[PDB]
Amino acid sequence: GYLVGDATRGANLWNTQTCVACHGVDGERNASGTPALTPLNPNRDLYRHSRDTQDRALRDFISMWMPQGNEGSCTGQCAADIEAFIRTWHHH
Ligand code: HEC
Ligand code: NA
Repeated sequence: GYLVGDATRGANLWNTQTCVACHGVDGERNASGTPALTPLNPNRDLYRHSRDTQDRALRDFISMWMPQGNEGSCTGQCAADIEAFIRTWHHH
């Protein structure tokens, strides 16, 4: 049925699936202290990529659209886990 995302695993996949390169550690900053190349707002109810035709759940946005340039590399449980991780950011 509906996969259950694990935020702790998503914190690791954030790096290994290369999200960190474009979005920094937290959608705001890089480890180096410079601003992220592309911000990521972790608090939208739904996400609509500029090339999409409808709003998506965060995990489905990730499956379809990210990492940009190699979108098929994170789907399914990867996408669920990273969704869960991103939804922890407003507790930062
Ligand atoms: C640079 C090569 C990127 C990599 C690697 C990843 N993302 Fe990305 N992301 C990138 C761009 C240019 C954009 C904008 C897309 C558009 O609408 O044209 C995004 C957007 C996101 C968002 C939405 C952010 C928002 O504030 O609405 C999310 C949630 C997102 N990206 C997630 C994400 C994840 C989980 C990645 C690793 C699997 C990832 N991105 C990689 C550029 C790049
Ligand atoms: Na994907």
